[PDB]
Amino acid sequence: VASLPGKLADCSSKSPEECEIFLVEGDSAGGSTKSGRDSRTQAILPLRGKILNVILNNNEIRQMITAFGTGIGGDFDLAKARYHKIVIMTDADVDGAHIRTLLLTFFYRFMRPLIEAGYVYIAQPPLYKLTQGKQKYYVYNDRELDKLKSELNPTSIARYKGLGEMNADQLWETTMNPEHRALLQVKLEDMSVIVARALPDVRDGLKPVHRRILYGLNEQGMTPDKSYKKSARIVGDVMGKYHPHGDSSIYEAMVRMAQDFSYRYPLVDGQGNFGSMDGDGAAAMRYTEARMTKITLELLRDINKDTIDFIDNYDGNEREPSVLPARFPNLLANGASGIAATNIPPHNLTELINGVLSLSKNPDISIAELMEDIEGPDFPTAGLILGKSGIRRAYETGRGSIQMRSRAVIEERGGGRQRIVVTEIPFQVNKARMIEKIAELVRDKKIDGITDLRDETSLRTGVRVVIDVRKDANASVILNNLYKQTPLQTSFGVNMIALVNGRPKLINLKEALVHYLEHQKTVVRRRTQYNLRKAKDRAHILEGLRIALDHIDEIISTIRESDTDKVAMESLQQRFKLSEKQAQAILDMRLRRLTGLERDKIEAEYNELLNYISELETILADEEVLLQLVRDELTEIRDRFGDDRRTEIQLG
Amino acid sequence: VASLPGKLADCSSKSPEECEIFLVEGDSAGGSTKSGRDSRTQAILPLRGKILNVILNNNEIRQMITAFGTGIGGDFDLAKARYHKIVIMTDADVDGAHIRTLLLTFFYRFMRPLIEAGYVYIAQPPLYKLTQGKQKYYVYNDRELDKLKSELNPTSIARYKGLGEMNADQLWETTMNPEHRALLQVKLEDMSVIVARALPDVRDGLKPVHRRILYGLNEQGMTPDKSYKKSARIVGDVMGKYHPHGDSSIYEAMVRMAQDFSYRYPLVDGQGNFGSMDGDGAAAMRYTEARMTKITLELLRDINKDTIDFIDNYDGNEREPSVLPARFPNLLANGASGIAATNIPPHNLTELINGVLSLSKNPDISIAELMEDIEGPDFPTAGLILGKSGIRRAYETGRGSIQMRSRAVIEERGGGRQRIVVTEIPFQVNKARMIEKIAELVRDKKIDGITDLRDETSLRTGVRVVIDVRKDANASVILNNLYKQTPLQTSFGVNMIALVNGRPKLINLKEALVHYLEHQKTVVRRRTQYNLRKAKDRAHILEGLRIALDHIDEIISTIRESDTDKVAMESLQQRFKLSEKQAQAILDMRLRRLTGLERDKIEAEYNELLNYISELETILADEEVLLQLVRDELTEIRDRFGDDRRTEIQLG
Repeated sequence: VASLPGKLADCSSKSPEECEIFLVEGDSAGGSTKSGRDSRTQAILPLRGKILNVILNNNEIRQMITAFGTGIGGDFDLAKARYHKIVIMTDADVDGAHIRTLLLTFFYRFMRPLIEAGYVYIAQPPLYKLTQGKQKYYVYNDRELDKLKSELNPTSIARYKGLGEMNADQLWETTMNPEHRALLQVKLEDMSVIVARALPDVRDGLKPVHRRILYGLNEQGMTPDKSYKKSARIVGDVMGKYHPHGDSSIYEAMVRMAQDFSYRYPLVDGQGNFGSMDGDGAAAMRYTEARMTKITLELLRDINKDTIDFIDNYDGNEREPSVLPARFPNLLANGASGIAATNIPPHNLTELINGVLSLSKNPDISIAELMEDIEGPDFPTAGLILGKSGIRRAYETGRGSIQMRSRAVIEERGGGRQRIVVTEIPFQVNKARMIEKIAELVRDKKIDGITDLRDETSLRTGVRVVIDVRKDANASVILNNLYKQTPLQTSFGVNMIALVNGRPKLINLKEALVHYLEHQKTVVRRRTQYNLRKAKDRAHILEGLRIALDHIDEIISTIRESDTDKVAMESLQQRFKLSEKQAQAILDMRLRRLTGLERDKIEAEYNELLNYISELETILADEEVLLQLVRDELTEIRDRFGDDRRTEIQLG
Repeated sequence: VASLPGKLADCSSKSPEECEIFLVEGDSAGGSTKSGRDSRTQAILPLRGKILNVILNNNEIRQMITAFGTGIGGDFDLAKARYHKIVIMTDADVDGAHIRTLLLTFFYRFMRPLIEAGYVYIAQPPLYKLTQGKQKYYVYNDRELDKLKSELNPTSIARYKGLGEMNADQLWETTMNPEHRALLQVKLEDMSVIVARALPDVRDGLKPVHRRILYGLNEQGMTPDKSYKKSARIVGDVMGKYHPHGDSSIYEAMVRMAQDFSYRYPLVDGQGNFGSMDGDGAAAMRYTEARMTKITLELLRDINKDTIDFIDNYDGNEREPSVLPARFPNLLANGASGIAATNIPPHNLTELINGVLSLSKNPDISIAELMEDIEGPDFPTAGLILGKSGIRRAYETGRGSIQMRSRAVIEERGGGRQRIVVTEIPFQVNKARMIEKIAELVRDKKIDGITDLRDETSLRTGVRVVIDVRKDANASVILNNLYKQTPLQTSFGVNMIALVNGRPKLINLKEALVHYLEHQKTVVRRRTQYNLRKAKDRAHILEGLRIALDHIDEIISTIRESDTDKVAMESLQQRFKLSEKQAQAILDMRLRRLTGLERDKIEAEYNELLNYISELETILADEEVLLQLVRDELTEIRDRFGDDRRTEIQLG
């Protein structure tokens, strides 16, 4: 029969009219769909999702076809075989509508009249569960959520994202039960978190995996001045608190911020094997060790002085930075790439910072004068850029291809023979892979005069790729031909996209720098506001302890007579006119605070503290004094972390 | 030439005598070996390890051969081609000597005289790094460690386990540098953590992944009475603190303690999709939720009252239980299996506990009377066991195969036709996989009379596998034949191995129960000792506050005059004859403790506390009273968690 024994979940009823078949993603909801359903009349085909990747008749699709009845133009019949309803059931997120599109598109091609008869439904899982206690809620779209929330008689906001979040009987009751359910008929043919979780933030130049990694290292106090911890310690922390995906994705990101050759200003300081340019992998996370770099402390300075807004983590049990204070221009400094739609090259910290300071002095500076500071990108991997034309367009429109060329010299080697010697290569270029191509060319006859080819590259000798040229051969020519047909020259395709005000923008150089400096103003100002506010609160406490201490006799006295902590309280406010807070601070004071030299510690603290409040108001009172702060602090970062440029930009 | 461009790391020197080649595992140490080495004379072949799994000429081996020179009997020459030394370099652990064996064994087969000439060396990485500060240590075997430690003039114990733990220049200096290095020549042909990390502990019946999972849930306060948390939260915690391996291994274990059908007494209470009997997987860990079960609290009760020894986690930054107090017989209750060498079936909590209590009353009870309580295994999945012969041997020797048979009935279905109806199946049996086999038999002609076959199994209807038999056919026969040739009957192979006193033992029933009850005695006694010791300490403090409070006037007085916290201290011990601890408790007392009704809270606390100390000594004073405790507490667990037996053991 049409049964697929062991891949289909068969139903007892035999007339199609009655029967329905759910196409659900295996790992997603398979088991749970199979238990919750009504096996009198409901069938389940849990589809392998990884075989349904990017012919179209694959072992899985073959099952869909043999399960229904029908076929194509060869045996078409809708009046053939079972399931008068086919219900597509997939997750809300990226990999779950990816399948929904693929299942629809297919149907449209081979099973045209399944839609014409309208046997195909999409399922409608709940969308929100709202909480207080014994009063949780199932809602199915946003407009229903305004409705039921604005209603709640005595007065937790959780978005359903995957079907596996749901128990069976809940899947039954909400999504499949002919009674409560509510599906959807299909009629027409075949974006957010994909982007959110992909582009950097213009402000601290990080993507979510990175921010959370760096945040976690901070939250764990893995500072540069304390010993290494095994990477598994960072990865697990991040995985469980902020990034609920494979460790593999997290570790990879962390590894990469730790590579001298990937990052112009490495964010993680790792010990052990972190892979290579040839693309060797890092060793097991339980083996390599890692901590913050000194420079990263700068990415995180002041994060606790209320300078960035924190947001809920993915389950609402933690809090994470929507951004980092990032007190050096990280987006531009270490750049951003990845796999897919942004591409921004690295740059000199010195250059950048000056480039910032020169804006902070004149708001309407054009890329022109900005470029007098920022000559161009500067790669960790060094090497040569070809002109200022690629750079200029990329700084002006935010798009331009830069030509990177390796560093190569021609050396003699006696007996009239010659040698090509590659000291450094272009950024992101897999060296191994290039070596294998140069060699391939030799094999085929596509290039002529290579007698040998060695990758001597080692720590103590840096990059050394060595090409031996025969006697009967010019090397200077062979060299240009290598550029022409090997990664030895590679273009960098500039595409300065990034998150501005939440949404993705394509920024130019200047715009990138402007958005950064405004975030430093924001950050130093918010800091100042926090320090002030934290200082006043403490001084209001000190006001209170002084009063308390000067009159301890009396203080103890009223307390001793007072029956409960509560009457004590009000009895302190009436008698010493202390505020609620001072009264409580007093009550919570410990007898050890009564010793001789402590009273003075207190006066001396209040006295300096009053001055602190002073100079803080002095900053907030005047915006120029506050901007000088931003310049000063940035100048210092520059002096302590600025380095020589590594990449030569030549001209003609 | 013999160069492998892009897979070999070529060396500049050309005479073999000089040259050496390191065979190192890619992901393990590849990148780091390649940087640290001396590329004048050292070559690196980083081998793919997953292709070197369990022909023997594979793409990787082909490289080894083409890299050296030589071959087999076809072109043999040791005087051919480069590398007069081949250095095998692999990890210390399981997957790293696995490769070392495979590389040796191979050599022995195809490259016999490589060893005869002794070109093959094994490398000797350091083994320990000892710490204090600027004084860390590289040692190469245990005997050197006694030597250098027992020596240290002013007076951290870390075992090196993977090469990726090491930086390049360290790998260079310690392991590869002709100078310091020190290798090994090979001459002869081709166990601990594999076991440690595999068998349960007889005591709480857990393996390491499980204990750490359960421990973590406790350390995170994920109790039954607080809401679910996404599994990613447990997995990440465990991964980073205690189990530095893939999340995948951890999640799988956690998922399994949450399945009604896998665990007779589920340890995790999950919400969402946790897979099925047909072997559907759980949904993404960021989607499913989980917490402790009520029963698991029992596995963890008293863990903080110093009842088990804690040990360092894998990096020495955390502490974990070497065992759990486990106040119900978990090993035997939920059993232990896995993939590879132990196999113990589940059992009735009621039975077990009685079975324990009956021992706790007579030490020399034989399996005989023990079995009057514990009739046999009891599977979550229910069904039928075939006799007491399988059970008896397994309880006596610790080995015996038990015959599990599904629950099947034959029902009429009118018009003279019949039906086989499978309500429950044998334990661990993949239902889907069985369905696919029963069907396969029908396809081939190997079995006769099946007209249909359905897996109606659903939540609301439990297991329902339905086999339709034709008119011209006997079903009672067809049924026996199904047992004969399908998982419908499956044997359970009993093999009661477990960790006793650290090392693995094969225990029998009685021995298993004895070791448990002794651990409960240990656990209730240690608890009692902790309560006592914690009670005395607090009473010694209360002794002090009373003195302090009765004379507050004087107390405040001496404190007020005393110049520093230190003189305050000694001035309190001289004047009120308080002990160091009482003096400090006093100094740390807060003024709010001086109110009216607080003095009495203190007297009343001391007074009940004195009684507590009383009854605690009363327990430790007499071992029978302490054993009754163990019986009482176990009786209660039994009453609140005991359930009806699910699996029928028939006889003849």
